[PDB]
Amino acid sequence: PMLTQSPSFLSASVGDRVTITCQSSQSVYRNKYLSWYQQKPGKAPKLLIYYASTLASGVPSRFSGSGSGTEFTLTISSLQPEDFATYYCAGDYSDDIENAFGGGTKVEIKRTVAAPSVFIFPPSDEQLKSGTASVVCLLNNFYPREAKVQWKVDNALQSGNSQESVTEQDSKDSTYSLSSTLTLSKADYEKHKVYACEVTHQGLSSPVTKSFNRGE
Amino acid sequence: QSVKESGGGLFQPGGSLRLSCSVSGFSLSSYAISWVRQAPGKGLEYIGYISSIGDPYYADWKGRFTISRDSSTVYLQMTSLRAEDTAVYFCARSYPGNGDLGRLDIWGQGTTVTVSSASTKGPSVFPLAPSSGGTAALGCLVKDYFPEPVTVSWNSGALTSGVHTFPAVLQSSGLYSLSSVVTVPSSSLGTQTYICNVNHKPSNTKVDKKVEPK
Amino acid sequence: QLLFNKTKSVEFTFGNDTVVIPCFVTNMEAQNTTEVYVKWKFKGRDIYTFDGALNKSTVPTDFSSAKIEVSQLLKGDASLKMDKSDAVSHTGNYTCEVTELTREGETIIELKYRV
Ligand SMILES: *[C@@H]1O[C@H](CO)[C@@H](O)[C@H](O)[C@H]1NC(C)=O
Ligand SMILES: *[C@@H]1O[C@H](CO)[C@@H](O)[C@H](O)[C@H]1NC(C)=O
Ligand SMILES: [Ca+2]
Repeated sequence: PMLTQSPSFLSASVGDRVTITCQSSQSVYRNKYLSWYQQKPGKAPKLLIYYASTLASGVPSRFSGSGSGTEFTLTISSLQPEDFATYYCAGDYSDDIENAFGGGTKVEIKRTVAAPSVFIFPPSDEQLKSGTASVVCLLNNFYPREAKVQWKVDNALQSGNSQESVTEQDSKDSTYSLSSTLTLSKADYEKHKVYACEVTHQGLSSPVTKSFNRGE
Repeated sequence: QSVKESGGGLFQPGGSLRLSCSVSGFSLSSYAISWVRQAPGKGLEYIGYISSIGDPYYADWKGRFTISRDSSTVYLQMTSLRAEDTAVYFCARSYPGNGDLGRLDIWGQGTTVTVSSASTKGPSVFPLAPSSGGTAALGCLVKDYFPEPVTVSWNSGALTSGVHTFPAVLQSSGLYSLSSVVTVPSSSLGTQTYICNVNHKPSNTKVDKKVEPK
Repeated sequence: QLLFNKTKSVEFTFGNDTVVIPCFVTNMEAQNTTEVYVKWKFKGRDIYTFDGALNKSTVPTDFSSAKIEVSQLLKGDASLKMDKSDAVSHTGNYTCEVTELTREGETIIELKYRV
């Protein structure tokens, strides 16, 4: 009864259609006891569809569950950014010790390319007082997720010095944000002057750079 | 009709996990309660349930669970904890009172349990100040806390548009740190106050940090 | 929305060769048997099922003698009959789930042995 869903890479444009299959090694109870759930990041799961094809109260009719026995499928028609989520199927079986979810299939809305707005933040005097200095480079509302951040200290490329973090696809407009954190010791931070992060990305013709001189 | 789960947090390997799911607007005599978890970055994992006549039943695995209930709440108890117990735990209402996986329809918000021998540590909160179009970013660096989670609000919640709170990253130091940014018109620095409302409930830490432009 | 003539529990002893666990839905509305589904649940397990569409009965090998009089279904009788060996081995709480089209219901009976 292990459930296998479509491997998590299902994509479509606003208005396009996505398809997500859920396979069961054992056939589910009455051939139709299979539910569909939608989980956006950080939220609780929401029920969409149950008994394979019945829709939960208030779920738009563009979510369509079909199949029987061991094979089910969730068709999301008229896709929109509000549908960036991961989707799970859940099966029931004649002994409840086997009830389980699938592994999840994330859906990703394609939109038109959007270059990031970059901002670079110097450390706070609060934190310098502690001996460490964080430099933060923020890449705002870009698409698609592949972006590249190059840290430079007095025109000197950095390495192994940086940690990143990327939001999930924005539900209102299908973009991403990214944050880079340069960690230096207070000593190292105050032996230099020009701190910059170079952002290269598909929506920028030339790599954008954003800097600050220590002490503006 | 709604369910609410108790606080989770940090749990030592010698400790025992006890989670309560308080339902309201419906009776446990008429519905099953299901417990689901999710490892960070991973998929929903069905734990088990307790039927509407009060009997619990459990899926095929690793863990030592015991689901119980009283008149109005349902308790998940775990023993012999492991690093792989670190998950967000969900309770949900299940329709066939007999406990069949027909539909999970009323879910809880969920709580994070961290199984680790590490000590909790409250965050330090630093302003991210704009320096220099006409739009300015600003934010709050939330450094060196343990375990997850941290919550960040802006101006006590009255500011949500354009907010981006990043997923925590784990540092070599073994401590989490995140950023939470917001973008506003550059003209509003000087007439509008921006304050980040950081919470870290494991460490009993509330920080309100006026992010001001230098 | 199915309702039932509930019995809290039924008793039986070593004298019982057979065991009846009653199930009586009162507001049945089907006129042919192929729309009705019956399932008996014990310790998370479907120990008896009757899929009316297919006229098929199914039991695990450890409830081999469990049955239902299909001739009484439309009249609302879904009661389960077992031999004494399958009952005395599986005392406890049973659930009777009957499905007629989309309409569904459940009722609970404890099988108790008196010694
Ligand atoms: C059987 O179910 C009833 C409620 O449906 C419960 O009160 C009773 O104690 C149960 N009996 C056993 C043996 O679990
Ligand atoms: C057990 O047998 C007695 C008669 O000896 C009968 O009245 C009773 O209904 C039987 N119980 C069940 C559960 O069939
Ligand atoms: Ca089942």
